[PDB]
Amino acid sequence: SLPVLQKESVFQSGAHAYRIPALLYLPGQQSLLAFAEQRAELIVLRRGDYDAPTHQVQWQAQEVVAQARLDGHRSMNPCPLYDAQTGTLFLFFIAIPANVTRLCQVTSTDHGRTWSSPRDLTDAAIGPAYREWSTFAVGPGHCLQLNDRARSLVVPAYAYRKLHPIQRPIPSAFCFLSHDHGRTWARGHFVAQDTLECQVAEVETGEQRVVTLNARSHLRARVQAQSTNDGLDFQESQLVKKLVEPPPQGCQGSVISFPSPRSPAQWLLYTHPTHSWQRADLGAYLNPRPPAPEAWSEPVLLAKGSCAYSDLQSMGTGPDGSPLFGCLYEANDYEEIVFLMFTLKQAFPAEY
Repeated sequence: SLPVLQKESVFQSGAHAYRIPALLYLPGQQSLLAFAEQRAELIVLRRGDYDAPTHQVQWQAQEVVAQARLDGHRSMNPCPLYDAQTGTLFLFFIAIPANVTRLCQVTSTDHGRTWSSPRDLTDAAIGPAYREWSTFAVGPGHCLQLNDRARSLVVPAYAYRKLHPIQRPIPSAFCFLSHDHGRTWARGHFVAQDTLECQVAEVETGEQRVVTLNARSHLRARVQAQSTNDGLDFQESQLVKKLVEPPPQGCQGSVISFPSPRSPAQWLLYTHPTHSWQRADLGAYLNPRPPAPEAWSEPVLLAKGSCAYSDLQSMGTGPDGSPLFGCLYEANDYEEIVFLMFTLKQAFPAEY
């Protein structure tokens, strides 16, 4: 139980009503948006400002994101993004009543206080391949904006491909990519088969920036792949043995990049349960030479006991002078979603 700045349940339900956390940091407002699914199935939200004087996030009352829904459909997998160029916030999500799943989004121009009517992106982003899948999803958790000239948007996703061998559809992860703030979308190529819920980050490796995709698998280790073309194509996928996956279902995990506390420009921080076969003991891992699989550190326990899905966000600089982080995760047999705020110095003291 390392020392942390804050730890509190932001969603609680004895009936396991809240699941699938998503966290988003707004750099100008210095606030967080915590999203979650509430079981029709809808997306809820709690906003909170980082109160510097007390170095605590003051969470406001829970609100339903009414706009994030299609009539007669269930809304799931909140996947938020802050567009630094326009300041607009994007909340991508899936809507479900043959493929009948829909890719949607609502936007906000007032820091997420009010949202636009839902926009169905299905046709524009998936194309003909749509009928080749049984279903699909995005995220869950925050998506990515690259530091390229266009400030491209990359949305992590996965689809159950009906390869039709009269057998169960198999999931494969991939990315949706837009260079024009969501006006147009391209669907990237799948990574290895049997990859589910993934997250993407951008880092400097060698003398170029690459997109790293870290996916859940049904194996005993995470699956990772990197792309040199913004996620359209990924090099051979590989197992990251240093990052355990509890068989046979695995578990979703979160990864983000952040400025190195020192050769490489960015480091990666990743959270996921650390137990060999159970969804327990949430740990934080560091990669100082991203995204090299062999460079991952041993994890540090953020929370002992039952823990599942999680989502991370960098939050600028913490009180002690090191990088500040926020983490939203499912805990206590899915009875709640907890918010943890800590710094790199607190979590990895050996670094300081």
